[PDB]
Order: sequence, then C-alpha cells, then structure tokens
Amino acid sequence: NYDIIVRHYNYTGKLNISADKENSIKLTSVVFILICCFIILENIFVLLTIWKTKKFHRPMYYFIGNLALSDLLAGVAYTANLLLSGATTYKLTPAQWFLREGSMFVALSASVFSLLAIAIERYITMLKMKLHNGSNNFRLFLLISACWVISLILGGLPIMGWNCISALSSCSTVLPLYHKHYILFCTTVFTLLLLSIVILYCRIYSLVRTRSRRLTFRKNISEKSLALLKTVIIVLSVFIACWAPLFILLLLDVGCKVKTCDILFRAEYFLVLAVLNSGTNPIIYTLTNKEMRRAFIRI
Amino acid sequence: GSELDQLRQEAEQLKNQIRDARKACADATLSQITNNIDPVGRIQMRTRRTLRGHLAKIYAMHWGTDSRLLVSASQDGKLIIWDSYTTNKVHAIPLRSSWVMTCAYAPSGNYVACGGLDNICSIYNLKTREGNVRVSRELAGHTGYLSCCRFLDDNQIVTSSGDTTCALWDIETGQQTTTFTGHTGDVMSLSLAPDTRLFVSGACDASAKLWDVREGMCRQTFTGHESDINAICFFPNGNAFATGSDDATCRLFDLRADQELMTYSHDNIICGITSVSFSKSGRLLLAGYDDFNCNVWDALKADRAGVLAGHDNRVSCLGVTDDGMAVATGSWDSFLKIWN
Amino acid sequence: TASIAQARKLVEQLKMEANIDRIKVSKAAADLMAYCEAHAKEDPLLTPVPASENPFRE
Amino acid sequence: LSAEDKAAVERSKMIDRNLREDGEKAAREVKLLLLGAGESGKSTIVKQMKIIHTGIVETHFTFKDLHFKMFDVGGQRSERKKWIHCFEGVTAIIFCVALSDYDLVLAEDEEMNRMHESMKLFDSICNNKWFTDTSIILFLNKKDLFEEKIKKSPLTICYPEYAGSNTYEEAAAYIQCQFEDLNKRKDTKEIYTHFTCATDTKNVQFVFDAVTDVIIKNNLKDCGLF
Ligand SMILES: Cc1cc(-c2nc3cnc(Oc4cccc(Cl)c4)nc3o2)cc(C)c1OCC(=O)O
Repeated sequence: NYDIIVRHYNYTGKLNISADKENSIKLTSVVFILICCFIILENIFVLLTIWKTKKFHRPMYYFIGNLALSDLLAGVAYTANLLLSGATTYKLTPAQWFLREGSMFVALSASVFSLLAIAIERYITMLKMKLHNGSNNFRLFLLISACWVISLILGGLPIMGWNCISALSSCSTVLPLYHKHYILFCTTVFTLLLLSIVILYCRIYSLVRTRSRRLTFRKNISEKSLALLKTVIIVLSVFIACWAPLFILLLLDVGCKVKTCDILFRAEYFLVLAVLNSGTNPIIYTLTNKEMRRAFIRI
Repeated sequence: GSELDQLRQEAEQLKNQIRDARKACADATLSQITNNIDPVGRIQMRTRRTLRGHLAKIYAMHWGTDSRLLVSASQDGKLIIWDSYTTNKVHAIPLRSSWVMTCAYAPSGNYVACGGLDNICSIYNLKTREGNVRVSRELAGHTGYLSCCRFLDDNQIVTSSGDTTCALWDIETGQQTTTFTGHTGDVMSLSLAPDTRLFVSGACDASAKLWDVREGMCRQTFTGHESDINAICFFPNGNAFATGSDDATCRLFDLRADQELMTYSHDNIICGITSVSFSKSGRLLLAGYDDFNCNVWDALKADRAGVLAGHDNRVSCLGVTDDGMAVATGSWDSFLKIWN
Repeated sequence: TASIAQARKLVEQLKMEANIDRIKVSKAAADLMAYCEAHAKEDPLLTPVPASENPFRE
Repeated sequence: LSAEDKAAVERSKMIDRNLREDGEKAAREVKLLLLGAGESGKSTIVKQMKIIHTGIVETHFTFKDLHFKMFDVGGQRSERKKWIHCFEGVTAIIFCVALSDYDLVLAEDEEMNRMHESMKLFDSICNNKWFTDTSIILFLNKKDLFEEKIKKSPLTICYPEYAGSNTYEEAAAYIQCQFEDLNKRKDTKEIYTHFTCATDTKNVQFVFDAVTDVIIKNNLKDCGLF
C-alpha cells in the first residue's frame, strides 16, 4: 500500500524526502490554476452562447458543443490533479493515485477524439453536394457515444491491467506504477489520429480546389480556396505545434532507462502547454466563422 | 368641363354630408358605455397537440363544421386533412401547382376548395365510391391571384382575386354567376355572415366594403385605416366586424352605423396583423403578429390579456373551432399548434 | 370617355348609399355588451374547463 | 387499442410514409426564378432549345445530372410586394436586360429611354429584405443590334457623363459596371454577367457553372469552414 508507493518513488527517485509545509507557496501552481480558470471561462461562455441561440442547432453545432464540454471537463480535471499534487508521495492510497491519472487520460483523450469526429463529419458533408443540408441523428449519436466510450475505456484500462505494481523494471519514470506498453499503445493511437485528421483535411481542400477551378471557366473581372487554405493551415499548425512536446516527451520516456536520462523531471510544462492548446480551441472555432462572431458581438 | 366639375363637386358635398351624419350619431364610446365591468383575468393557455408533418411554410387553415377535422396548405404542394383528438391524418391530397394561399371546408363535410397564385380554383371531392380524391371542377376566369375563398353552400362558392374583384361562382356549371367590383387596390381577405346573405371584404386601398349576394353592388364603405387590410373577421351577432392591418392597429366597426369604436393598439408592437378570430361571446379577440407570437386581446376593454408565444417564425393562419374548445395556430415553421 | 362614366356611377353609388338609415352608437354598444354577457355562461375558452370535459388532454 | 383505432394508425403510417417518400425527391431540384421587363427577351430564353416542359408557367429541364426548374412570373399585373415572400428559397434569380434599347423611348410613358426604369427595377429587386443570399445572375440581351446601332448612334443621350469612345468593348464594359454597381450587399450576394450567345450550350453551361458555384459556397457556409 503506502510501502509500495514509497518504494516505487525511491526506485524512481522522485520522493526527494519532501519536508515542505502544507502551504502551496508555488507560483507555478497559482499561474496554472488561473490559466485553467480562464480556459473554463472561455468554455462556459461558448456553451452559453451556443445554448441560448435557437438558430444554432445544426449537427455541426452539436459537435462544437461536444468539444466545448470535453475541454470543460479537461480543465476541471487539470485543476483537480494540480490541487492534489502536493501530497503525492504520502497520505495517498494506490486507488486514488490511479484514479487521478485515469481521469487525466480520459480528459486529454476526449478532446482529440472530438476533433477526429468533427473532421470526419466535415469530410462526409463536403464529399457530396446537396441543395438542402441535413444529417441523420443516428450517425451523430453513434459518434458522440463511441468517442466517449473509447476514451473512458482507454482511461480506465490501467486501473486493473498493465499496473506495473509487481514488476520493478518496466515502470516508467515520469509516471511510476505504469507499464510502458500502455504508453506505446497511447502514442500509437495519438499518431494514428493525427495522420487521419491531416489526411481528411487535405482531402477536403483538394476536393474543393479540384471541383472549383477546373469545372468553372466563366468570365473574369478564387478567394474561397485561399480562405480554406488559410483556415486549414492555421488549425493544423496550432494542433501539431502545440501537441508535439508531449509526444516527444512520451517517446523519450519509453526510450530512456531508469537512472539514465536526467531530463524527464520537467513534465509539468509540457502538460500545461498541452492543456493550453486544448483550451484555445474555441478561439479558432468561433473567430473564423462570420455568424458566430456576429452573435458574440450581439451578446 | 361642366359635367365633370359638377359631378365631383356633388360627390364632395355627398361625402361631406355622409361624414356629418356619421359624426352626429356618435355620442360616446364602448369604453364609456362599458366602464363598469370586471376585467378578464390573466389567460393561461397551453399547447395540447403538436401536429407535424409539413415540409414548408403554412399559409392557410380552416376548421370543419364538426370540430373534428382540419385542413392545411403548405408550399410543398400538399393539402393534408388532419383529424383532431388523435393527431393522425386521413387525407394527403397532392396539389397540381405548389403555390397555394387559401383553404375551405364545405359546411356539409363533402368537398374541399383550394386556390392560389395560378389564377384558378379547384374543388376536390372526398365522398366518392373510389375512396380517393378527384378534381371535379377547375373554375377559372380571374386575372389576379386568389386571396381567399369560403364556401357558401354545397353548390355555391365565393372568391376574391387580386384584380380588384370578387366573384360568386356556381359549381357544376363553371360560370361566374355574379361579379363584384369597385376596389382600387386588391382584395386581400373577405368574411361571410352567420346567416350568409351578405359578406364584407377588404383591400389594400385602406378600405373595407360590404356586399350583398343577390343584386351585386356595394352597400356602404368603412374607411379610417392608413395601411393595408390583410385580415378580417365577422362578429357572431352579425352587426359588427373586426379588421386587421400591417401597422398593428386592429379596428372594430359597425354595420348599422359606420363608426369607429375600438382602436386596439399598443406601444411595443411595430409588426402587422395576419389573422383575426372571435369567440361565441365575442369577447376574446385573438390576433396574429409578425413578431413570432399571437396576442389575445379583450374586446370590451381593448387591452392585452395574454400571449401565446410558442412559435419560431411568423404566424400565418389562426382559427377558432365552431362550438369552441380550442384554437389552432399555424406559422411558417411547418408546425400546427392547438392551444386551449 | 371612361372618366365621365366612372364619376357618374360613383356619384350614383354615393347618393344611393346616402339614403341608408343611421343608428345610435350608444344603444348599439348596449346590445353588443348585452349579447356578450348573455352568451357567455358556458364559453369553454375563457371559462375554465374541467379535466374530464377536456378532449385535448392525454 | 381497438380495431378501428389500429386501422386509423395504419392509414396514418401509410400516409406519412408516402409523404416522406415524396418529400425527398423534391429536395434535389434547383429552383431558378426569372425576371425581366416587357421587351426584355424572356420569350427567347425559354425557347432557346432547352425548355422541355396564366400566372406561373413552370418549366422543367435537365442538364448533366441536375434537374432545374424555372418559374416565369411575368403574367402578374398586381403589386409585387404582396406575393414575393413566397419565392424565398430560390437558388438564383436570372435577370434579362435588353442592350439594344439604350435610345428607344419607353412605351406609354415618355423618356426613361427603356433603360432607366430597368435600373430602378434592378435596384428594387436586388436590395430587398428577402433576397440577401441569392445570386443575381444577369443575362445581357441582343448585342448584334447593339453593336450595329452604337456604330452610328450616340450613347450620351442615356448616360450624359461618358467621354469614352463609341466602340463595342468600352460601351459594354461601362454598361456592365453600371449594372454591377447597384449591389449594396457587396459581402453576401454576388452578381454574374454574361452576354447572350446564339448557342444554347454556352448559356446552359454558364447557368450550370453559376449554380454549382452557388452550391459550393452554400456547402462551405453550412460546414462552418467558410
Ligand atoms: C499528475 C501527473 C499527470 C501526468 C500525465 N497526465 C497525462 C494524461 N495523458 C497523457 O497522455 C495522453 C494525453 C492525451 C491523450 C492521450 Cl491518447 C494520451 N499523459 C499524461 O501525463 C504527468 C505527470 C508528470 C503528472 O505528475 C506526476 C505526479 O502525479 O506527481
């Protein structure tokens, strides 16, 4: 119980014989809790804005609300994890220690799955042209349920299997009591999702360009393609440029051995950068659209 | 010359003396006569049925003579005949041209009358051996779009068109039996009488005129409005009638004497009336509006007494059933609602 | 000349309408409110209706 | 659940199924309103080797895979204000203007040179409250007569502010820019221009390109990716 946790931390070396007083006295903690409070604020304004207007009820807006809810849950998960990080080498049972990380993983996977669902829906809608645009609730419900179930399963898998409590040689250093196979599986899932999103957006842009430029040869006196390219490059640049550090850190963790690399004790900055990226989704997803910003100006 | 100037000067003196006679007989107002009576309490009405199935805007609706069946007309080209108390449908007649603005239920529940912008009228038959619907007549001969058409009997119909005319037709003959003319704008709506035999109509020339159904000439004229008249309704007693407009000033007139009695209006409304209906007592004057709700107003006190805000788009049709246990509202959001 | 015929039939309409009788608005409103009060006993629209006598109730 | 109630429910189910089946085939047909003045050549365009099928005279035709539907509302002499809200979901509004009528006096009313009232009509129909996201596709009528007349007739009578040459190209461009400068809604709706050609294929292809561009823009706005 307690002995297993302290033994694992001593083997990793993160115990540090903490003798600090109960007071937080950490500037990083306060700046990060203010940052996540700001994230929660932006998310809650987005949720109220999309809830109030009756016009905003299309499935696109349902997916946007799903993403906003996932980000809202992620911010609360981050602040809860941060407020409990002080007493991590003592006063804790393994059950709560696993629960914190499971909630963290669920919160950080739900947003990625929501982005994947949004990209899939946009590609499906843009693939075929219809005079009046609609959508069947079956596909919406299927996606909005499957994403949550798969995220919950991925988060809750370590609580029983791949718990590393027996083996003393396969436990990671950034997160003790964790088998590295789970980290490898998670990073493979992440890179697969990234590839799928990039391919889908590239296909959407290529389809729009090919259908527009070649078919139409009217008189002269193409801004749609430029605007589409700008939006695509903005979203992709943000997503990769602010999810890369955690990817690199996880690969470095699975690569290094115990007592071999003295860099991994800096994961807080990469984690807060990833949470900041997850938080700054609504800015991108409401600034580009004319109607959403007009409604926000009205509100 | 002398003929023209003498004629319109004589018309001037006739108009002046008519106005003088109108003013002389007016001594008080309905508010003064009924200044001592209890105001109607706050009216609470809740939707009981949410009839759905239309895929376009709703432009008309007419209750049957039994309080069991309805009729609608969407731009999709359908004339669904609903059945209350169950929400189920009984007929789904498809129209020829999907431009319809009128509806009519026969008083005996046998035929249905339709007509829109295509300058013709259709009479569908319901009670047939085949158990289907077939067009029995295709009455045509008008020049402008038909604005309204209400059944007068099982073999007599009356219509009003956009070429400043009305026509009393005759089914099974296909001939315009009687023609009424005189308007300078276009007749937008008309209403019958409890015992028929007379009918009032209103056009866009800021006027409202009454017509007899035998000799075929206007009896009197009721001016006063400053805008268009796109809605009208007849009092159950048969001696008064209401009148809507596009500037949110409902009017109540009198057949016995051409007088201005009520001036239903407010300060928070800048929209226009779309439909007006009475009740058996003639007290709760319902009305429709462009601001996405229907405001029921008391007739005697001329004040608001309830709001039926439950729609999304402009309300276009409104109706009170015969005996009276509920009202029906239909807007452009393809939804019919039954308030009670 | 259509204008002369228009004017002559308009003035004929005016003079034939001028022969109609007129009524006092006060007593007309009196009969109006009397009818409104008389035919209001049942009035299931403004008078509250019992649930058992409400067909539009599930 | 009695027998008559079950029969009524089955009848309602059949009616609803048939109605829903019929309501889907009508959601894949592009609707194009048509407008124009009296002698604006509306008869020749609907006779221009494409139309197959009083008041509204609806015409059906098919090109490639699209099924168009054209409503020629020209038989109405009543007020256009009381029935224009019916045409609210139309995809486009074809407009025809006669180029060879820059000098002839309008019938039954002196002056306006058969073009000034056309510009007032275009302004009235373009800056409306219902048509805020509808294209204003514009066909310019007979040009052979226009080019043969402008070679020997003055143009300043209709536009007494034009100091340019009397050539075809400059006059046509000036007319196009004058008609295209009345679009107040410069950000929502766009106006296309085309000079009428004898070949039916040219006009049909231009209409197809305009409507497919409108469809692309509508889809982009619907996805939120615009
Ligand atoms: C408390 C804590 C938590 C984490 C942490 N939370 C994570 C959530 N997700 C992922 O990977 C993802 C993320 C998103 C999506 C996917 Cl598919 C996988 N990595 C995580 O690391 C790291 C440290 C150093 C912590 O501090 C140590 C202590 O408890 O003292």
